[PDB]
Amino acid sequence: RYGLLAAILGDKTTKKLHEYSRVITVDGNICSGKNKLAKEIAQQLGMKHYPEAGIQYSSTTTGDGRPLDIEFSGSCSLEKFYDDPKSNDGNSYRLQSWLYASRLLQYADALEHLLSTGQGVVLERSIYSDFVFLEAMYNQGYIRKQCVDHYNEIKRLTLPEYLPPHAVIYIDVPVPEVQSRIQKKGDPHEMKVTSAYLQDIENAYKKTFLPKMSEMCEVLVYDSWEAEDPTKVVEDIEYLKYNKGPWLKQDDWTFHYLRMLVQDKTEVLNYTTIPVYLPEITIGAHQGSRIYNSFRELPGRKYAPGYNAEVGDKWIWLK
Amino acid sequence: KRFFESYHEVPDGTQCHRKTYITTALGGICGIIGSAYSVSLNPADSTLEAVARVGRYTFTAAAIGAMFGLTTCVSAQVREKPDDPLNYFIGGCAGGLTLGARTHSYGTAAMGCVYMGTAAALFKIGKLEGWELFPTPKV
Amino acid sequence: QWQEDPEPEDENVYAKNPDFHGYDSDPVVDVWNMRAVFFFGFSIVLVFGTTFVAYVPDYRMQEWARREAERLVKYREVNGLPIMESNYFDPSKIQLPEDD
Amino acid sequence: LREHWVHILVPAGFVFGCYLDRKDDEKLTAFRNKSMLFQRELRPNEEVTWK
Amino acid sequence: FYVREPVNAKPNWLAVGLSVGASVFMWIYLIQTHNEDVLEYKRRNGL
Amino acid sequence: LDLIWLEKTIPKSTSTLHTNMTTLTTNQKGLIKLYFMSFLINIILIIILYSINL
Amino acid sequence: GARQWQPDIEWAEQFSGAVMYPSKETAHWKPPPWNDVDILKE
Amino acid sequence: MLKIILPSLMLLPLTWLSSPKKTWTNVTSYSFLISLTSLTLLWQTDENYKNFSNMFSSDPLSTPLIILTAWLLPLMLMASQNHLKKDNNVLQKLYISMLISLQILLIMTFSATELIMFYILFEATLIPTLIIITRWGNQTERLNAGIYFLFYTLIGSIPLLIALILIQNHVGTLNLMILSFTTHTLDASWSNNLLWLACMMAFLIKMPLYGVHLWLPKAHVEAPIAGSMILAAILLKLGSYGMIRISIILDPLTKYMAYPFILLSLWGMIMTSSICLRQTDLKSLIAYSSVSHMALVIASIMIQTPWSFMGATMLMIAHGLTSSLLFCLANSNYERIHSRTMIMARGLQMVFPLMATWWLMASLANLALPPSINLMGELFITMSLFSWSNFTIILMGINIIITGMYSMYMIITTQRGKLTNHMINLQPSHTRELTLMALHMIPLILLTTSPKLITGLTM
Amino acid sequence: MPSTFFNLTMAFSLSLLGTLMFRSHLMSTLLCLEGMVLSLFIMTSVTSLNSNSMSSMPIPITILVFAACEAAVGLALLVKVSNTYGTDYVQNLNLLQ
Amino acid sequence: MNPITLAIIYFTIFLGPVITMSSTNLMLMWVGLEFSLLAIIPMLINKKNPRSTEAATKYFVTQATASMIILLAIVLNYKQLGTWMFQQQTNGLILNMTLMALSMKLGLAPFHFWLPEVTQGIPLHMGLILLTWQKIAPLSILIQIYPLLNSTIILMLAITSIFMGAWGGLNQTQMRKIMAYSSIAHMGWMLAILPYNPSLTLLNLMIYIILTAPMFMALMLNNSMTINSISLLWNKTPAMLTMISLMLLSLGGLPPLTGFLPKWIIITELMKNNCLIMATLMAMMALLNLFFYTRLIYSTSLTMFPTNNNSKMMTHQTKTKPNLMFSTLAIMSTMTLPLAPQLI
Ligand SMILES: CCCCCCCCCCCCCCCCCC(=O)OC[C@H](COP(=O)(O)OCCN)OC(=O)CCCCCCCCCCCCCCCCC
Ligand SMILES: Nc1ncnc2c1ncn2[C@@H]1O[C@H](COP(=O)(O)OP(=O)(O)O)[C@@H](O)[C@H]1O
Repeated sequence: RYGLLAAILGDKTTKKLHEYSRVITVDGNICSGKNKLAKEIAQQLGMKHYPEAGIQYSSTTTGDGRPLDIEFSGSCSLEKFYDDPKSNDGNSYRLQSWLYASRLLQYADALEHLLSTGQGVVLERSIYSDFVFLEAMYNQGYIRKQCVDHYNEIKRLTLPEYLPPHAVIYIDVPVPEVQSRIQKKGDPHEMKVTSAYLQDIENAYKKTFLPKMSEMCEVLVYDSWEAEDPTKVVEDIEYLKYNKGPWLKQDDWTFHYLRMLVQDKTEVLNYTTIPVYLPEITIGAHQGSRIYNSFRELPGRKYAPGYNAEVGDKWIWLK
Repeated sequence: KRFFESYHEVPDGTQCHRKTYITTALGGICGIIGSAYSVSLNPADSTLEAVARVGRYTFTAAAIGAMFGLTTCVSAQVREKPDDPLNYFIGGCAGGLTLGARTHSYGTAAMGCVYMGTAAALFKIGKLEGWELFPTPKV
Repeated sequence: QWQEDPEPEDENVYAKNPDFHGYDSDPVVDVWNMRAVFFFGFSIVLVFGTTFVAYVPDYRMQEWARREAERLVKYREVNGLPIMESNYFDPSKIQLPEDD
Repeated sequence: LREHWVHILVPAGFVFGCYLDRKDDEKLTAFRNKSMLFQRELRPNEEVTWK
Repeated sequence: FYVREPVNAKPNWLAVGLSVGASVFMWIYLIQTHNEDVLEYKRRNGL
Repeated sequence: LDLIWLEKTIPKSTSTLHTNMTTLTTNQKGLIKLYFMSFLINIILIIILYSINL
Repeated sequence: GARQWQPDIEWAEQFSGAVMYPSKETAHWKPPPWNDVDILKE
Repeated sequence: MLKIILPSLMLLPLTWLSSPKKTWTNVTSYSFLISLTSLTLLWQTDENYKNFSNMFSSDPLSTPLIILTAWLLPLMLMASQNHLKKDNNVLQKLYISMLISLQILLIMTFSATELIMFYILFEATLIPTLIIITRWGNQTERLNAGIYFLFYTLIGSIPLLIALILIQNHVGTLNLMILSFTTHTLDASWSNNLLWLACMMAFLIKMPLYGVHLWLPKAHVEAPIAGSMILAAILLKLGSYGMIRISIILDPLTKYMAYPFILLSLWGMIMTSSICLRQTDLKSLIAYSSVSHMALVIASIMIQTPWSFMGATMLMIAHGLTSSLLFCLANSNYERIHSRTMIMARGLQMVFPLMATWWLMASLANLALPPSINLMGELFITMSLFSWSNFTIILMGINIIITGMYSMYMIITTQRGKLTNHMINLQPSHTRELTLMALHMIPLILLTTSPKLITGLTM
Repeated sequence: MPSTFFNLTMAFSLSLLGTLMFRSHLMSTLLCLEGMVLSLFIMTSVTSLNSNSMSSMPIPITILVFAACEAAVGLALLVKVSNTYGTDYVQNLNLLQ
Repeated sequence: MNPITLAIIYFTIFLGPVITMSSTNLMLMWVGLEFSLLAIIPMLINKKNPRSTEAATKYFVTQATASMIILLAIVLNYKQLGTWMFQQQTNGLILNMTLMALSMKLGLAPFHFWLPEVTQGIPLHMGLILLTWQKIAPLSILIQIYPLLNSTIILMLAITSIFMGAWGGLNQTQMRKIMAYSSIAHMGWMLAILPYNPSLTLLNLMIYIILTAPMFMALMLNNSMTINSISLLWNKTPAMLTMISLMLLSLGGLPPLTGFLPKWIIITELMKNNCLIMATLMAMMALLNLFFYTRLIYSTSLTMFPTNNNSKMMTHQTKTKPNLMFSTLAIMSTMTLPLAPQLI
């Protein structure tokens, strides 16, 4: 694995970086046709387009990559999020906390690809933009105040270490038009979502996310019309100058340490498991032991990658 | 230092005055040292407040010193048996009680009595059996 | 509230496996976990053990001493010696502190 | 010795055990026959009293 | 398989040969040392 | 005599004696001046321990 | 039908706090930030 | 004695290597035979103790126990196959191994020549026991119970460590054989009067004395059945075995330094026996029964008359077997009832006919019915105690009357009276439950036929 | 010399009492700390000079060279502190409590 | 760190103790101590968090004044004996200074306040070096001069440390500080036998190093500075729960494990030398150390604390492995007791 040995002997990120190599996130409301833009921009500069973080994004990330059972993936339902807001069990907060962990894994995987291959990164919504969902959830009855504090504490502990998005794109369509966009896409859980809740999501971006990041990175606001025109947006990205931002000080000997972090997923989310016992987050020892003693028995997961024979690994007796 | 040692030279139960004086001093000395650490760390709020604490600790310690000395000497006098851990225990017993009072707690007097007295008794035994503390390396 | 499992009930292992012997849920392991426990437990420890322990010979010499007494009592009585003399270590061997 | 290699673990311990306990004797063999109560003289064609 | 392949799937064949080969050098030096030692002991003393 | 008197005396008391002793020894401001002074006191006492037992 | 009692949240709570046996004042003490970095600034 | 031990160690490899489904039978079947090899030590056709080798010895006092220590591992593993059958297949193999190490360690401790070998192995047995009690303990309070079991033994243990290193310097070897054939006569100083207390106190603590016995009621309450069997049958007796081998030295002081303990024990015997009379938890009552019947033992290992000692050896082996039997049947009621309360579960004989016969015989062993080694034991300690002072019969006479009352009350309010209306219906008795009992009592019947084997060193 | 050697030694103890009794600014301490190194340097040089022990003069200077860097490290910590608090008072160094 | 700087520093942090040990001219022993002081300070502030600057500024002042006191002892000796090194004739006060000073750098007894605080603000890694490769240097200087030091003081610093360490540890819940406190305690035993049998100090140290180095690489495997954090070990990595259990009970003196030997032979040597007063009190409060060790045992192993849902996410990802050293130093430490005779 990458180490100071490799750094000492060549393997420097600096010499692998090029103009097209940046961390570009595109953030929008629940429905901004964001997906297309990203894949489009991705297609433009060959940028590895990372999909929006999912409940089982981590399982697709690890081992076989087949989707995990819900309880193995933290028992989070976006579906139940919508049909049962302010639920007794709090699936909505557990959904949000797992989502933050998933993008933490996605952002870290993205940074690892960026510093190793040197190909730039498009990851849709980012950890920085995740807060808008929680702000809106606390604005209504979805989450209580402490729940907010617990997310903020995890965010303050883990997000600063990772370097900021080079530029952020904002595909904005008004509160009413996204709900009609919602109305025609087929899922019924997305439908019937609060107009005021959608109001709080985009308002939270405009009030906090874009100004905040307006110095940390090159924010590119785009209206819907500019959108659906990947060519134009792509053009503008190729147009902005990547100057302002903390990325300027990343010398090779500084990148090495950041790389070795993202290279270690177990650390990336080390502070995501901090022992703060808010009730929704708590596994519980008896349920948690069963869930672990069950997730660990899945084929290829009992032992470390390369050593479990079930999936067809061989040479274990000499590894 | 020739002083403190004197306590041991004269047979126990005899010349209680000297005994009580010496014991009172040792306690008081400990009081000063104890107050000092208590003031250096966990400081006070005003110089006077701390001077008071020094006094409080010094007196309390001086008291435990006195009663220990007095009780042990007298217990031996009245009992007429000079060499007996019990004399000291009664003394340590008393000493603890003074500490308990100064701290205004019956419970402390309990632990104080038992623990303190036992310790003093062991001192007597130690002297009687010639136990050596902090010994030079003789391997 | 935090997440934890709902109380697990204890199964009536006697509902299935109506021949349950108390060792394990699946029937063959049970049968073979009593056919080997009654056997190694009772059949060759309580039986072979008691046989061997019963046949330990003259344990702690108490079968030897009821004869040695008999020939000593036979010998001492016929030769007129006291059956249990009153000093064991002979007085001659002892070198008592002379002065005291 | 297949699928029966876990039944011959304990038994084997016994043998090894007996191998050591009869080896301890070999070490503690002074006073082999030099004890007072049991100091017989070697019977013809017998190497040592107790082995 | 795995989306992210293991780094250990096919053996580090160097790690075998310096692990196996090292141990066989240990023994051949160790057993040598003993018999050699026994001799030195015998000759240095009576036998 | 069982429960309270034989549990308050031997098992519980020893529990309390320590608990209280840790509370005083570990309640420290964290300020360096205080701590350091204590180093001063120590030097003084050790200077004496040698002096009087010269 | 048995659940050896595994510790609940409350049993866990005590072990939090910057001192196990909190004193009257030391009770005020607050656990140090997990990141080992503090918020103070001015 | 490395067949009683090496084959034992190999059990550990078998519990781990063996199949999850077959792990239980390989381990239980093999240690039954391990007990059969243990029986060979009983072949003493002469008085000379059997010094197997430098470190390992077995004399009349240890031999009756080594066999019991080997015997209970099979039983312990049979009584814990139910609870611990809900585990993950690696928690079991840990519990089985923990039980295996206890007798490996206990077999060695009872079969150890060097007294400090006793100490290292003596205090090691706490590690396996604390894990068995704390990790698998059902109640919320086992963390507490574990603390009590570790500290009371540990605070007693370090004084013994200092004392034994002390005698090694004073005499020059801690070898029980030599220490016996050498002149170690304490000199009744004030210091020696402390040495004696240092050596005996650690042993007196795990042998619950009236003053320090609170650890045992708390420990057996939340301990799993296998841990409670081990604590009552072998663990507490470690303290007695120690007092027999350590008082060979410190010969003069115990003549006058024992009064304090003797009186603590005999008055303790009465009060511990009496509180059994109104205690709602059955496991609680058996535990205090264990304290009282062990208070008799510390009052015979201190009077130090030949009869006391073998009264002690008789009672320790006998009470060990009886107590487990009581703790084992208490568990069978606990698992179906799901509560330790004595008042619930009334009338069981009506629904569990045989377990009640086992309950009756266990209680008759608990009280002193005469054709039992249990009575021979008490009859002998009683005799010597009477010799020490004729008045002792009064206190050892209030205990006999109380012991009869609580022993029968356990039978009268648990196994007689009208049946409880409808507790969770009580499933019939497994054959394992009944054998685990039969395995305890059939040896109690066989030993009573020839008491000579468990008579101690004295006789 | 015997007389003087006393003054220097007490100078080191007066400097000792100084560094072991802080008051506000740290730079004072570090400064005091240096007062000792001067007293040690002076005493080492003095005895070496009146023992005519020239083989040892290297030491009086090695003492200063190591002491200078030691102080360099000390001041960089000091600058680091009045960059994080900007007041350099031993008073605010209490987060570790 | 520019890898070059990393090398220079690390070399100094390593040349620092080595010069001390190898040289006999005390002066050269002092600069060995001086380097160690200079090399450790850069690493201590690597995060450069506000807590860190506090740590280093304390460590440095405590280390610096002690270094100056050690130099004063060498300077004074130079005038009481022309030699640059302590000798039979050395004035008693000259040696006592060296004991106090060196007991400050090692942080024993009434000077035990800096260590717990610097152990709290430095990373787990630099915590190990600050606890174990920085104790070798000063101890070397003491072990060399043992014939001449005072039996009384050492014992007082020894006993005090044992008590302070134990009592301090009972209350602490931060792991870094629990270890800092343990080190104070073990350091105490070590300095107790120095006047009598230095060779045992070197055993009570190695065993402490072979015990603490695995224990800390355990704390950082999951980088848990909280007991609550180490308690969820069962979910993050279940196997280390078994050995973490034995190593911590080994750190305290419980008899089957390797940890008993250092306490056992130190007690045997002190009783051989007749300190049956001192040895007894030390062993007794030594038992207090195990109480806080077992309280941690409870939280981490014997009882399973509740975990957060995101812990399932960290399980998914492959856990970066613990270096081999953990194993080799966990076993050689948890169970070597059967081989004690050859160790001593
Ligand atoms: C002198 C005797 C000293 C004491 C010996 C007996 C105690 C040994 C130490 C036990 C300390 C820990 C107690 C609590 C352990 C909890 C273990 C647990 O919770 O299970 C999970 C753990 C790891 O799990 P994993 O192997 O990855 O797979 C299963 C995933 N659920 O599962 C595991 O950890 C499995 C491996 C556990 C270690 C096996 C040890 C077996 C027992 C060793 C006995 C040695 C006896 C030596 C006798 C010497 C006599 C001279
Ligand atoms: N933190 C969050 N909390 C709740 N829902 C979220 C969060 N992050 C993303 N989502 C979900 O993502 C959905 C939007 O994704 P969508 O735009 O459909 O993906 P695509 O980019 O493929 O079109 C929303 O319905 C929203 O519920």
